[PDB]
Amino acid sequence: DLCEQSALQCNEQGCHNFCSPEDKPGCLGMVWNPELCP
Repeated sequence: DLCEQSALQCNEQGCHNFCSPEDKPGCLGMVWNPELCP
């Protein structure tokens, strides 16, 4: 959903805005990894 989408499409904003505080690190912390989204 919007949360997953923020991981998949590399959206820091969404990773804070759409994802919950639990998924937040899971999403953003993952997205911020240049191995996935440089």
